[PDB]
Amino acid sequence: EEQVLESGGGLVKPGGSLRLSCAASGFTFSPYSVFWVRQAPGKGLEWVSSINSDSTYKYYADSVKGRFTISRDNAENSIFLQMNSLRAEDTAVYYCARDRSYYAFGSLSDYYYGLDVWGQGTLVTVSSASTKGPSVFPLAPSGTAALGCLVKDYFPEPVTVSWNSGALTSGVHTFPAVLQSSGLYSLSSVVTVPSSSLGTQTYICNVNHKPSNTKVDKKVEP
Amino acid sequence: DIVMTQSPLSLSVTPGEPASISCRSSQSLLHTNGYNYLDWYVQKPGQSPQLLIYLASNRASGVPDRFSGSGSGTDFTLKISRVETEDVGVYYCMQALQIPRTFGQGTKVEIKRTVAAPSVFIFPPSDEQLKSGTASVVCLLNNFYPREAKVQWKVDNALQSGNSQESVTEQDSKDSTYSLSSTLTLSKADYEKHKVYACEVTHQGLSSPVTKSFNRG
Repeated sequence: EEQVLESGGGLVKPGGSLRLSCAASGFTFSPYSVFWVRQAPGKGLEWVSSINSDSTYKYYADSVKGRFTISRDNAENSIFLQMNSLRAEDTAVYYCARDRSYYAFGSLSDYYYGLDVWGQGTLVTVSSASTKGPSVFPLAPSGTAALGCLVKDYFPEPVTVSWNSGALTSGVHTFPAVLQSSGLYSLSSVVTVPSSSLGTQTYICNVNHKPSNTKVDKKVEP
Repeated sequence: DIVMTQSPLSLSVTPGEPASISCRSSQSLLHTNGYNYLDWYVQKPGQSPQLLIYLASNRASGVPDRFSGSGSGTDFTLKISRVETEDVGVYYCMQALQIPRTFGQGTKVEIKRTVAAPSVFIFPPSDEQLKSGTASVVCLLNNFYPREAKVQWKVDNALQSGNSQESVTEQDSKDSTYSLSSTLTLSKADYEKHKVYACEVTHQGLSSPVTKSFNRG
């Protein structure tokens, strides 16, 4: 068993609904209980829900009881989490994890192994604020030169930044986004390069903001 | 429910040295079958969380042998015998005795290295940004250790307050350094009124603060 992938996450208003999916790759979910675990902004892990192999035992954290419903489908090799009546504090990265233990027919296994395959996570943002794509500004180089792109005024997270279509990775630092007073995010991505390359090398930052379907490339030159 | 507590909440360890993290539960995790239902997980920057230890003392397959776990009842320990630079991350214990599953707060592991002063760069706002009506001035501190740093903005030698924000990278898994951005935000109107912009950096690795500056606006 090697990977899972969570999807379905995005921006929703409080009171709204979302359906998350977790799909298995390289193994079948069917023998196993599957757990959802979330991580609120800059905080630790909290368990959300679990479902056993035959769907007879579904468990929920008190904070989501009656609002979330977990389910699974063998044909799709997938687990689903239907989230209704969403609350601001449901904002989090949601992870799906396979427990490799055998559970008999409910919370405690005599044949325990644990949560050995987790996904990369899907971000759910619950907010009344509107989607907004970023503006992208160059940070022009003034030995070694530093240059970058300022990715300003977007909502919600996340954006992805690459350089020269992924050809440039060494020396890249993409900073964590910071929420400004306006309630919009901003970050910079920087890279250091040879000063002697500036006349003959092109540097383009590739910015992608999936939530607003914006994709921007920006040339950074002296 | 069962509450899990970890100690310490942060560690700083030199590569090659051992590290220990303690986990305490609010009730015993020892089941009548003889096993203790305590797992350890690690979450590294931008990666899937990884199972390290299950049933208190068993190393999961694929986990390096530097990791071990011990303890029983309400007191457990994760030990790393010889830390490596890639061990940066946040380590969590989790009990698996009862629903709800519950996790400790997380313990952040930092790699200690020799002091490294930042390389400092300053960036004026682009002509392009000035059309938006706002001006951002960016000061970059690159590849330094330790994380603690003071960045002071001056505009025509007047100290700035309340109009800057900082962002710091996670510690690099190979060189054990940090990088930091400080962004000074002002109206285009205010930017164009003043001439000299400077960021002064103070850091353990700098015998005296370094200032980077530019003229325009």
